Amino acid sequence: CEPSQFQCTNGRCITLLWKCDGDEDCVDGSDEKNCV
Amino acid sequence: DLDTHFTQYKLARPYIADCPNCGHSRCDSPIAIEEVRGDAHAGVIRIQTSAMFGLKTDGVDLAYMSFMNGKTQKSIKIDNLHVRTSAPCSLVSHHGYYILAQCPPGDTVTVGFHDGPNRHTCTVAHKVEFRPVGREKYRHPPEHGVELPCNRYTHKRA
Amino acid sequence: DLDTHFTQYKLARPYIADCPNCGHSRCDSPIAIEEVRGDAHAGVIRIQTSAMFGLKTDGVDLAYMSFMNGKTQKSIKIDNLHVRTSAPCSLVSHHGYYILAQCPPGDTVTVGFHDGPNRHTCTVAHKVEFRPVGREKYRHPPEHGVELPCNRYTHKRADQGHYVEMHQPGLVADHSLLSIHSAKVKITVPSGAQVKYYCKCPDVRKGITSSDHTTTCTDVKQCRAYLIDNKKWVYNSGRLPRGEGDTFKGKLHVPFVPVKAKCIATLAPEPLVEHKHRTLILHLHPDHPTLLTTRSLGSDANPTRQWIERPTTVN
Amino acid sequence: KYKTKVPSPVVKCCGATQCTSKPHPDYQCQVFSGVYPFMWGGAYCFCDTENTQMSEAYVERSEECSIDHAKAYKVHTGTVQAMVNITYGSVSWRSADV
Amino acid sequence: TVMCVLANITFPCDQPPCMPCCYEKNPHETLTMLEQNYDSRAYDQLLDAAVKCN
Amino acid sequence: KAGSFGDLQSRTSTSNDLYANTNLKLQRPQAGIVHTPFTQVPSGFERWK
Amino acid sequence: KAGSFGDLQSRTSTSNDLYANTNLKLQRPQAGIVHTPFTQVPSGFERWK
Ligand SMILES: *[C@@H]1O[C@H](CO)[C@@H](O)[C@H](O)[C@H]1NC(C)=O
Ligand SMILES: *[C@@H]1O[C@H](CO)[C@@H](O)[C@H](O)[C@H]1NC(C)=O
Ligand SMILES: *[C@@H]1O[C@H](CO)[C@@H](O)[C@H](O)[C@H]1NC(C)=O
Ligand SMILES: [Ca+2]
Repeated sequence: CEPSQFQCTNGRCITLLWKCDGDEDCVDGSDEKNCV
Repeated sequence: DLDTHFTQYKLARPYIADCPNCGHSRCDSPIAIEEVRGDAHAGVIRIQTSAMFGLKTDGVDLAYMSFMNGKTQKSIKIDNLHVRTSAPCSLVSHHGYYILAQCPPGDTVTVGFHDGPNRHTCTVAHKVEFRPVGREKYRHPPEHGVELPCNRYTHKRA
Repeated sequence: DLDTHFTQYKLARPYIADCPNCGHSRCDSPIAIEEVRGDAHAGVIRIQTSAMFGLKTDGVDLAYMSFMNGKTQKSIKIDNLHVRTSAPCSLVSHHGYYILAQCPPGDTVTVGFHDGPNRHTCTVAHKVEFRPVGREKYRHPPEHGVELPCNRYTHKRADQGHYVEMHQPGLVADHSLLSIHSAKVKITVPSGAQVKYYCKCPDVRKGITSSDHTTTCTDVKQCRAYLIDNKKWVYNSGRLPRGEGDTFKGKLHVPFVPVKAKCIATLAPEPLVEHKHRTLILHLHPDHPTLLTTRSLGSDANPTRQWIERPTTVN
Repeated sequence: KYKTKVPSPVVKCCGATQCTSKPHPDYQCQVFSGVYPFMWGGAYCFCDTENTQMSEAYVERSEECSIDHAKAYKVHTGTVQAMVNITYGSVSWRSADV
Repeated sequence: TVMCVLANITFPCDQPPCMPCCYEKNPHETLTMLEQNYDSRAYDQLLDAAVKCN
Repeated sequence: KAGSFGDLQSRTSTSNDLYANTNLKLQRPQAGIVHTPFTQVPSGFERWK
Repeated sequence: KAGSFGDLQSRTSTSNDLYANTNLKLQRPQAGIVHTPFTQVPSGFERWK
């Protein structure tokens, strides 16, 4: 993936702004994890 | 999920507005359609209801929906929140007053949520048009082709 | 039933293919539409999906349905298996990969099955058009009228004369079978299936390990692993990766096969016939768009054919 | 009507496979570069840029060909025959092919 | 009489060597048999005899 | 003629060789999904009907 | 004239006598089911409307 883009636990590349926004973009819900 | 995306909605509450058609006649419905705003390309439409989706009186759980059965609010698990224009639509997301649904090109927009026994559905006459992007008109988004710029309602709540 | 038709589908397994839209966005839906074949007349269509119908985990019972939620099969009751083109179609019969329904015309085909906490739908952009048989374009099959030859699909599962090819499922990607144990990667084995591992920790490490193997790789990310299950077959969809040169082929009966049956066509109202010298005046009042073809019986045919929708008069 | 069957592609994860034309009606093959597929499980193999895909498709007869199919014929003169019915004198009607 | 090959075992195509329940002795061998003999004119005779359990 | 009447010409109903001119062209699978996209001329037989 | 404006002609709205020329043919039931199939010219009043 790109350095400016987050990589889920299952390799999928998403935008960093779409992380911890409450909505399970990645199939396994990796973006919303580690959310203090 | 809550930082500001949904916490803001603790102030807003559902209301009971007049619906053009409650299913047999005109009634004040706990879910009143206002401003079905379809201008996106893929057939995605955002419709504004009189019910709070994803808010529960104590706080966010994003599977609950609150609506007014009188002067008294009440929050329930979303039993079947369905949008329908000519065939059932696909509920992309819901937040606060709004629900984002991918819809067939139909002619009347209908929403509805069950409570238990009760149906609580509303229907407005609004033309939903499938707006293909590009130089070929196509009744439904293909599997493959060429990516072209288009305007669509983001499903992020941010 | 229990003859060749359903018994033969013991070798096949469901599979997970890319659906174009399950609800919203692409996905890997257990029930992936492939080859929705609408060419029959009365609106009966057939869909070849990625989830088998009629199997269960051991034996064949029509009410059940087998689908893969991962590397593991899963058999559930047919709870709500709906095909919807523009209005809910009516299921005629579901056998193996195939599902036969009667659909009104429309521009999409979607199939969906529940398991009770999940919806598991898939949609596809296929133009299915109601094809009337005869000379009168009617939108739903009539109650009565005139029988005419008409090609339909059978609702006999019976095995005959056509085939589809199902090969060995190539190595299927999976990463939940990779776990970080101690300071290094660990590949777990499914208790009966090989796993082929490729990790580039920076000198290439390969191998097809049938026991729980630990390699010398630091993080899970740089490893990839694919389980090889050979016990079962899969349809050689264009949506599944094939195992490089391992091009071995198979055959399977297709339950619903086109045949010629009789379909009812509508009868237009009897025209009002009025006579004049050397002229025939026909007042036609059709209820559906209807053909009218005339030809003289002399040397010059003078063939005049036309479609009548509105109530008209022709001389 | 035809049916365009698509054999399952191959993905030579790292490296490239070239393709070989095969005796099939209107066969087509095309190797693509840097695919990087994603499956239900993961990213189907590691090396970002060096992943190809076979993508072969070839067209065959549809199954409905066995039931509905236009047949092309070259028509020649052939023969002419009739059914006639004859009655003569007291003999009743008797019919036969001629 | 038709005749199918299974991995340098010729044999008929109405009885296999796995008669009682072919798909439970060795499934892999069942499918390698039904895939070598793919253009066998008698392939339904092979399938109905490599899928018949008891 | 690439899709007008003769686009699937089979010598008999069960011939092994058949002539097909459908202008089948394959396309790049995009976006990291695995499939075989293809575009080709619609069936000539349907158009004739 | 069986379906252009006069196909029902009742002198008054509640007149027992009635004139009607709907060209009501009566088709045979088919396939061993019980029904009364008829073909009929559509309503002249609808056409007029
Ligand atoms: C002859 O045809 C014309 C054109 O449809 C029509 O207007 C006319 O009424 C016909 N003749 C008679 C006597 O009705
Ligand atoms: C003409 O031949 C037909 C066919 O055999 C026969 O049934 C019929 O009786 C004949 N014509 C008459 C007037 O009887
Ligand atoms: C079959 O048996 C013969 C004799 O034992 C042997 O030479 C041959 O290699 C065998 N076939 C295979 C594929 O090994
Ligand atoms: Ca997110």
